[PDB]
Amino acid sequence: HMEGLAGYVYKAASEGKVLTLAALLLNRSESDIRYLLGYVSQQGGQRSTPLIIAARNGHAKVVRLLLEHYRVQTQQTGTVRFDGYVIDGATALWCAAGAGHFEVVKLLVSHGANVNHTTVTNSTPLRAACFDGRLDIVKYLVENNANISIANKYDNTCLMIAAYKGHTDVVRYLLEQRADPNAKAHCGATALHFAAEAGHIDIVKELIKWRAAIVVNGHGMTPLKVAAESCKADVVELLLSHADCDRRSRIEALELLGASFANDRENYDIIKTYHYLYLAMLERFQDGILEKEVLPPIHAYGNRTECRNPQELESIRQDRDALHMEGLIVRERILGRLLLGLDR
Repeated sequence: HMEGLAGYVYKAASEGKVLTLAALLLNRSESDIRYLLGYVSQQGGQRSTPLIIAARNGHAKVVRLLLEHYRVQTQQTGTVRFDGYVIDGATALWCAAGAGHFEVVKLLVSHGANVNHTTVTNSTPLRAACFDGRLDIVKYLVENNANISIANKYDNTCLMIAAYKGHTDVVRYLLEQRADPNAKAHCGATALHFAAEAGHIDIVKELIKWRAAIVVNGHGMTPLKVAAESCKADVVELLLSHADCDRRSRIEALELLGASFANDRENYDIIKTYHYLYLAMLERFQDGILEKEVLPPIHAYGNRTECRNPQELESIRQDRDALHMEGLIVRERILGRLLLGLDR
């Protein structure tokens, strides 16, 4: 039984016991150190080589040993367990970058591991390290020719996942490295969409600073409408502060923002509801006008209709009932998810 010996070796690698591993592989036949260091054994559903899981668990001494002395190849791919599910066709360098083991990454890059290997989902190592928010790993790979352009299966860039996750420090680094702020996913979303839904106000500032374009979603959502719908009001004020559809869409955002303060118990603030709906209402009546193409009264909302004149809306600064309804009609009139590729 030799596969048993391959199992002892694997247990050593994943546990970091670099001395007990060193004894295992010492005085072996070349056909054997090759079999032993290649045997892809399963720790559950996780198919991995001793190099891979050693790098994944962060045992830099076990990695240095397998590389410096036993000439193991840095192209071995396996399926590794991250955050509960399994990720397929991951190299050792990918697991290290995704787990934040810097020394192991510098070890692997040093020994020539492809910095632009791609997971079955087309996830570069640089991508997995932006999901982590480890800037020093991101910098290191970007410096060692990690291509910032390689997006995943759903065309979701490193700059996107870094912005969706909140890591403002690496969004700046990616932008500084001239990362395209105006890339799109399958759905049409840009990095500004993901930063806006989640409410990352410093990131939204960074994207704008780097000439991020206000683009229409495939679904018809500008980052203003996502910020509005997601009730991230402080983000809307920042996006309203720049060149954006002088009035027509500038009001759409205000009404959807005010409506979205009534369509959830997360915010449910009816003072904020009136505040934005009425400011939107004043904005329509400026010239000699942007009239409301109000829809027929919905059978659900009794017989209520959308206020078309400020006085019609001024009559409901009280009566939080006829605002709740007003909140639901205003949302339904403007609207009637696209968050798929946001994993490692």
